[PDB]
Amino acid sequence: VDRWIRHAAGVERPQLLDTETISMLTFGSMSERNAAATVHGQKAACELI
Amino acid sequence: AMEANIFCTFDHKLSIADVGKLTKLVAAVVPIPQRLHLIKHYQLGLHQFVDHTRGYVRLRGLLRNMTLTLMRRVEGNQILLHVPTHGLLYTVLNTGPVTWEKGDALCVLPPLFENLLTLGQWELVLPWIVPMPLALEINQRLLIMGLFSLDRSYEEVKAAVQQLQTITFRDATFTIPDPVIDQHLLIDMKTACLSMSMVANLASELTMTYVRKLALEDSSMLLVKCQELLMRLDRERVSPDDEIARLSALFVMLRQLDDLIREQVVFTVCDVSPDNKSATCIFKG
Amino acid sequence: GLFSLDRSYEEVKAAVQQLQTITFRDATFTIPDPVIDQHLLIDMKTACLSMSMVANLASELTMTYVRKLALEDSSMLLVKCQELLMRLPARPQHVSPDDEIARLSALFVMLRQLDDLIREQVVFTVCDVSPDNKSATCIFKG
Amino acid sequence: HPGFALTAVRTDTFEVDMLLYSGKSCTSVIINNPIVTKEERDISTTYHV
Amino acid sequence: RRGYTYPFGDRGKARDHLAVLDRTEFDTDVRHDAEIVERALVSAVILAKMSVRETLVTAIGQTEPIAFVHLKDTEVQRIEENLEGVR
Amino acid sequence: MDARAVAKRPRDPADEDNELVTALKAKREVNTISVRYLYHADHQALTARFFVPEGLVEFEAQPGALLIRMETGCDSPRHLYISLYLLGIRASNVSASTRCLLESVYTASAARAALQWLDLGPHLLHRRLETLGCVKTVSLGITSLLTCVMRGYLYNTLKTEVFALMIPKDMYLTWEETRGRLQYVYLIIVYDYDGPETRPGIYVLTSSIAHWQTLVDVARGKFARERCSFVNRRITRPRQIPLCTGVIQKLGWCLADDIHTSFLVHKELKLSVVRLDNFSVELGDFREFV
Amino acid sequence: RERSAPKPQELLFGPRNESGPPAEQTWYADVVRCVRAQVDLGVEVRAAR
Repeated sequence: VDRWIRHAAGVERPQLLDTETISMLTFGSMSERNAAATVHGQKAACELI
Repeated sequence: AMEANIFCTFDHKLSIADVGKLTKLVAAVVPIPQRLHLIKHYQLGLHQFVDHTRGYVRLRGLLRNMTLTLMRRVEGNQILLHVPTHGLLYTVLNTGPVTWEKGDALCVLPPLFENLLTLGQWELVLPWIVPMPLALEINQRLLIMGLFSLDRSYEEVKAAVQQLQTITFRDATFTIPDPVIDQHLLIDMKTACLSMSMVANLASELTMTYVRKLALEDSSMLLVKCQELLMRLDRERVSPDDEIARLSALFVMLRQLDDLIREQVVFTVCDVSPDNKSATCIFKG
Repeated sequence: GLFSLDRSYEEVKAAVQQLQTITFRDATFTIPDPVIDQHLLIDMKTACLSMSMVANLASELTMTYVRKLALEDSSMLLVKCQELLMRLPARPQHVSPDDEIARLSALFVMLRQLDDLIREQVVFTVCDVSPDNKSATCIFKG
Repeated sequence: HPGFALTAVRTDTFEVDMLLYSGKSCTSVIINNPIVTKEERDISTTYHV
Repeated sequence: RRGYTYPFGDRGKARDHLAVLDRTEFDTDVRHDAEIVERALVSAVILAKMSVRETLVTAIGQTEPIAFVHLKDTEVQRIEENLEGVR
Repeated sequence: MDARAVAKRPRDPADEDNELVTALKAKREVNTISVRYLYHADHQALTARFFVPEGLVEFEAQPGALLIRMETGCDSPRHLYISLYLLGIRASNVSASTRCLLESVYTASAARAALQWLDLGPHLLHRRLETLGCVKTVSLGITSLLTCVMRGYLYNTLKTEVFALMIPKDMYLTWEETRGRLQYVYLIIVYDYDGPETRPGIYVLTSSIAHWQTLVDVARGKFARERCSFVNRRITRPRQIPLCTGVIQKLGWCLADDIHTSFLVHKELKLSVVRLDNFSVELGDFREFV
Repeated sequence: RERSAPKPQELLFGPRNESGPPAEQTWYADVVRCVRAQVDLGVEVRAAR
């Protein structure tokens, strides 16, 4: 089910070490890469309620 | 007023490119064989010791005895070298293969792997400056890799050797050379491995005789446990002159390993540039 | 100290006689009053413990290296070396570099423990000498 | 149509020029002469003012 | 347990096959034995082939055939005879 | 070289005018910056600057805290800087009430992360630690700045006040009835090999002994039970390859009369400490003993 | 006694760890001595492992 859902949504399966997990939980990380090109500004990401 | 310095004169003609190359190294650690006021360029670096039939461990032993000094100023006709003193801070160049962090303890090693100042037959071979845990790992891996020398025929041994060669430190991965060349091991590494094995073999048989005598007296209940451990080990598997000879041989083979067994910190770092090639650290000797 | 244990008194005297004299750098010296007592006893205990741990830790590869080397090498060093050992194709029965690494790591600590009891702290390191050997210039440490 | 609606929220960042007004002698500043603190390293020394 | 300690050049796929091996167990449904066995066997053969570093199949929609690795030929045919007798 | 050159006693570093004054005098140009006296110009102590997140700075606001560098086993922060007090949480030597107190003090995400990283790996504790020195400053913020000395005395800008070294009372250790005039201070980490997992003891020892072998003999006398535990684990639990029963690191020297007892206050909670009034740092490496 | 192991989130954030039972227990015992017939019933004792 996880494989099917991740393929449908277009998301890669995460892999992390426990130490990396702790660091991400405490300090955070910039886990999302930049696009190839940007003719507009930053992503004004929309959060859904 | 000047500071005390050591003068080095090059016995070779230098182009502008060569002196321009030298001034790039204006904070590198240069080993010197003797504390002497005026020296010739042949004495610089490790090129004087390089040999075909000898390898890493003899170079380590020689580096133990050499005097470390920092290149301070480059001029025409001469070089200024400054010998550091204990307890003061100095600037050194990261000529090693690994980045540094604040608080690291560094130790000097022979280089394992751009070339600098190729004169007619002489090269400026500077040593490696490496954090202590990496040096311990390198020493152990190299010693084990030499221990597999006789078994190299089998594919499993080859795979183990290849795994041993590849080492990863922080943000850096590199491979160390195999101390076996032309299916043979150099005499110095052979002596090291033989000494290790001899110490193990001699201790194995010598220990029980004295342990069983001494543990009866023991007031700390530990020597009886040692005796029991030896008995378990055995179950898994003499003239007094001979006993004296075996004890003396055990201790003499123990002394042969001290170069590999222990190592000393020379710098402790507290500063690093974004340019990290250089850092400021206090000298320990 | 180690030899004194369980050996006969007269042969202990003979061993002490032969061991107490030392020839170093073309001069002869002799140790005065080599008494065996509690102070040497504690060192003997630590030496026995360290040797026990070294014998326990050492891998089969380490033990078998000398035996395997004698099958194809031959030298004065080796023949003088193997005279001390008890007289007794193939592939390594077990290969595991991680276990070998950890085992050697512990064995180094045990060898340091054994080494420390004969090591003496360096107080001076010399780089000069009066050609009559009466004086030298040294760096102090410790 | 699934049986639910969703409301999206996003935030945009504009870059603006500010305008500031303040009265005469609305605050007083008390200063001393600048001081030099020396920090020494082998290759170079740095002075903090 | 033995495959964990082998010095494989690429620990990742080896660890995957180790995981699928160590997860195996039988659920006492008499009909489910064969597929569990086949899964374990293909993983084990993959590991053995990697250890001897002989080549292994990579074409998509295809799986490594089950066979003995480096086993003596006479013993192979004897085992085949025993399996035929069982059949 | 001449006779007058040899006879001439060296220049006083304090009566020569500094480089900036030299240049201004040479050009006879004025400058707004006060230049006649250079601060820290005669500090013989060696110092370093360290950045540390807000959560970790607690009980280190006061000068005199021992500063350790710990390994995270990760690439994002790589290293963190923690105090001896935080190690007080993990140490078995510390009592229950003090453990509860200084566990309530460090209720921040960063400190808990440090503890999780410390307990997570399979290595022994001392392999994950590197000692930096003693701290004497603080500038508070979301990221705080600490300056630490690694060779020298502890004092402020004008040397008008000398700082002590603070050790929590449960970690303080002495082995002599009457103290020698000069005292060396050491850091000890000792491992107890019980069944489930190793419980580490952490101590700061003040001793008159400088020789390594005599000191290690005294330590082996004092820690016999842990050595027995080490051998017992070696016997009962093969394929576990422990190393060391303890490590000893030298850091500092002070006079016996400078040793005093005191308390520390933080968020109206009182922690009791031993206080080494004129302590000067001199760091060594971890030496291991069995 | 049977709750699952904490995830990193709850270790890093929120409440303290739930304390387990104390190591020292209270037992009651009956002591019977033969050499001179004497039985002591219901004696309180503390037991630790």
